[PDB]
Amino acid sequence: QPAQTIPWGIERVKAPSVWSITDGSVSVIQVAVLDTGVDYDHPDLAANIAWCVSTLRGKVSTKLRDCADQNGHGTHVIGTIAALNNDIGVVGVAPGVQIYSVRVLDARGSGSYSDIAIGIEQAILGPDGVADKDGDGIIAGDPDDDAAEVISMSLGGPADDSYLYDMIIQAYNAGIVIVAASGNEGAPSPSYPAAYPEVIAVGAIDSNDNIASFSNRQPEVSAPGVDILSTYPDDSYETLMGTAMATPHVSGVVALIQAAYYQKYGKILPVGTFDDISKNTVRGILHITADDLGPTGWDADYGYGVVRAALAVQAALG
Ligand SMILES: [Ca+2]
Ligand SMILES: [Ca+2]
Ligand SMILES: [Ca+2]
Ligand SMILES: [Ca+2]
Ligand SMILES: [Ca+2]
Ligand SMILES: [Ca+2]
Ligand SMILES: [Ca+2]
Repeated sequence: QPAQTIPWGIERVKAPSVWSITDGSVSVIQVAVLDTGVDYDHPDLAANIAWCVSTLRGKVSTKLRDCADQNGHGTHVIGTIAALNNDIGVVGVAPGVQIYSVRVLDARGSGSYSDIAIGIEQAILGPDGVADKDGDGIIAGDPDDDAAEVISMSLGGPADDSYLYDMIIQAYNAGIVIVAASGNEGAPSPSYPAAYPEVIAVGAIDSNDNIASFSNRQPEVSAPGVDILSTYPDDSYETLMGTAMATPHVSGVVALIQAAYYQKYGKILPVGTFDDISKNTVRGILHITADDLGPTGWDADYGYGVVRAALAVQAALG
């Protein structure tokens, strides 16, 4: 295996200086990544893989072969969130965060809407299949449950499916932060599910801090999405580009906020809303600590700006 390198995007979102506070290894926190599957035994991933599930064709299955990445995309996205900080490969934004790999996309990267809807439900129910096992009314941020705190969706399309949208509303109202790619058509507004008001739409910058021209406009925040090196099957590494690559940077920063807030207070922040500019919710903190590029304030290119984990966490803890 090759010696560890830090991909430029990990440095760009200011993640490494947070790790001494937390690398996301606060046991209550998990990130669900709804994608093509994962290379579950990849040496730079395996120890962070808490659950590997499939919802393809209606069936929930944890058979390894059912849950394994047959495309490469999911393994790449997951390594950007949580590739381990060790002597090999790469390193994620939250290199100690627990991952749920929820395969909702086939070998080609296509998914049906009820498969993705079911994926969202699985992220809430978690490996034990029960939402609120101890009946205390708390799901996200409850160490007695195994619900994810972040659902990351590096996928999207022009289609708005109400069944999937209902699942999103359920997760959001459970206190789960939802993050998704704005899309790759240079379009005037984000694909769904990014375009849902409950969801953080993520646009893609390059290494010069320019918005990538394929990045769909009107995102909520933006993140590294060009020349992104991460993990790839089989026990390998590969470089990809797209708002799918920017998304996991934002999910990692969210995992760091919630892990650091929990470590200090014994609880997590509310998700918040698009318009939030206070330090009282996850999204408010993302918006006000982002590097504001382009026109001052929120803009159609960068949204609120480039996410910055070191400032986000400082805002969350102060
Ligand atoms: Ca949890
Ligand atoms: Ca492997
Ligand atoms: Ca590594
Ligand atoms: Ca559960
Ligand atoms: Ca509970
Ligand atoms: Ca509890
Ligand atoms: Ca701006």
